[PDB]
Amino acid sequence: MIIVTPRYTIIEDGAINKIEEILKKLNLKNPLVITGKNTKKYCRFFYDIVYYDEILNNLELKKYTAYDCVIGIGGGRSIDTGKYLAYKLGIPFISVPTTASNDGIASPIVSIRQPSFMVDAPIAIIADTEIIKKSPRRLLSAGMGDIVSNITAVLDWKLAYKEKGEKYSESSAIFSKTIAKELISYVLNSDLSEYHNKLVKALVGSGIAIAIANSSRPASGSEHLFSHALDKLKEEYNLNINSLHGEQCGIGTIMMSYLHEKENKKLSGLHEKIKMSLKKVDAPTTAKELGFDEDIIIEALTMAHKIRNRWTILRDGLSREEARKLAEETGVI
Amino acid sequence: IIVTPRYTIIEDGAINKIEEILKKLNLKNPLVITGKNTKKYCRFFYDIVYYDEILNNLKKYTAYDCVIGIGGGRSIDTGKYLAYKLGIPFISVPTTASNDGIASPIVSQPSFMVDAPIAIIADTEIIKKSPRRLLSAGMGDIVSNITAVLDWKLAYKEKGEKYSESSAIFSKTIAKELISYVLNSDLSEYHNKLVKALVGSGIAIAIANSSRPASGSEHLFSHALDKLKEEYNLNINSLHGEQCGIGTIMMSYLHEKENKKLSGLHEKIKMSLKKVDAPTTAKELGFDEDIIIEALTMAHKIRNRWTILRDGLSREEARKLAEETGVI
Ligand SMILES: [Mg+2]
Ligand SMILES: [Mg+2]
Ligand SMILES: [Zn+2]
Ligand SMILES: [Zn+2]
Repeated sequence: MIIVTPRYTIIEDGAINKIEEILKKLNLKNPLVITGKNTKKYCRFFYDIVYYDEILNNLELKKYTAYDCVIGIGGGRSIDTGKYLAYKLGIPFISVPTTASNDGIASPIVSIRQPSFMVDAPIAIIADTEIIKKSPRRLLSAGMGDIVSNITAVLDWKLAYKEKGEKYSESSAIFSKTIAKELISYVLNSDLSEYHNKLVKALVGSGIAIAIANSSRPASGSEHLFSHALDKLKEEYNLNINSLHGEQCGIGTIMMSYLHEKENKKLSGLHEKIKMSLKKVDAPTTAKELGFDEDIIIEALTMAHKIRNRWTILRDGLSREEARKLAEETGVI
Repeated sequence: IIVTPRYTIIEDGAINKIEEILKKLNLKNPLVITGKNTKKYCRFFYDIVYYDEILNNLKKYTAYDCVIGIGGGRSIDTGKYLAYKLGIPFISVPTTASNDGIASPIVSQPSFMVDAPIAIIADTEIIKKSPRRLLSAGMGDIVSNITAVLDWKLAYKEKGEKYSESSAIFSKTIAKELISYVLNSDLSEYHNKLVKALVGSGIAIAIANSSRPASGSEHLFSHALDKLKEEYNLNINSLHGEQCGIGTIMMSYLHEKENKKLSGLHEKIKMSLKKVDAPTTAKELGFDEDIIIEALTMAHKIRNRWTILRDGLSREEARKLAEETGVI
């Protein structure tokens, strides 16, 4: 085991004011800040600020030598780009999310050049829930899709263990699955007044599970494959759909869950529960809401397995009619 | 705010990676706290101080940027304490695996919470060679997560204490896997799995910001025993894990009574302790039966922490439990 986790995690109103404090604790003196256009107001303690596009337009090294860490502030592009650059410079990364739409906040995954790959987990995570609470509702709702997908990811991971002898950690699996279960239970039973707070905790916890298992397995399975497949097709058919990753994964979760349910009667009804919790926080549950033609969903399901060399309930592949059947049995079309 | 380790290593040869890790953390001048037996592993230029020099008696330490604790539990705990005092990071390098102080943010009475070690470097080649007794006693520290978790739930339910189901389950599952391993294998990898378990259990504490997932009524029972050793001036050399394992057998029984769902649990725990040659009875432990009984009776008062013991155990109830469970 060689495991990298965060050193400091903060999740509270006002958190953004503690960046200084944390840098001091970590004995970090000169951070490079990676951020975006409309987050410059949260950056007013620092001096070296770079926008993520500068980096993304040339992903290649000896002009950053003076910096001892990187601080990513803002949305997902900001955090992912900052994480990437820290990895490249071999220095620690500090995650300061202003949104909470996915688990890149705390995870050691970089999703700049899909496929994703594994780097070090951020050394600190500073999640100001006063700021995150005011992020676009749509991004918060999409966070739900990212969390519920731990369920199918864990089911796929067990399946891969059983059927293919893949490395599996029961205690990471259960942690990741339970994080999502608690979040689902909260959205189904509360007034949702603390959702943002609990979403962030879930996203973060889910990040830790990944670090702890040294794999994205506890957080990503066939539902994510389905999502990547959708993305390919948006590009390949030049669609203009503004669809978010977590929205897509949530819907992938509904469906993949149903495939598991067929094989494992003990899980029957799980997909309806996931469906419910997504509805309850305003997250899409069908292609129409998501914005797609039915044929794209079907095609995406049929080509999900090929996306990555990762065993899942999809197995050797779905047929176009198994696909349709699933999508319609499932309410997605 | 949650403080966890940054780097955790569990492998054969791990001790050789101390420099590699210090460099990754940009630390340059560690003070090493250790014991006489463990100098053999202190193959480096760093200043070395023995834990008793500290325990018998601030500005001699200003030039150090971290503390590295190498050895047994006194070493790790004394090193953790001093790091906290100097406001510098602590690196845990255990040579034995008798308890979860290896990776926890706990200093130990009453124990208190500091930062979790910034790194944990557990060399399983070294740990494999530790005295059998100490490894067996690790089992007692792990199985006690089961009752700790049960007490936590209970306190949540009955007293609306702050509870994290995902932390609870993580801790409980760690112990379940370790129990399952010792009941079903040849134990050839026990030391390896015990260490992973002790470390995981440490992370659970850091993550919940509480010892709850790792420590409950069974630890109360242990602390009570300890008080009585001191208070009666007994010369018993009984280890913390050994005491907690026995506490776990008994406390699990209390939970079983109330929850038929848990039927058989205490015998499972007893079995797993037997399987690694850990004590399950007072006589193996070293004690008179009255000490056990008195310790049960006064366990709840030890700290303000609701458990299955609730308001307290009566002397008859205590005896009855201790004998129903084979401990006396
Ligand atoms: Mg996920
Ligand atoms: Mg324990
Ligand atoms: Zn995702
Ligand atoms: Zn303990």
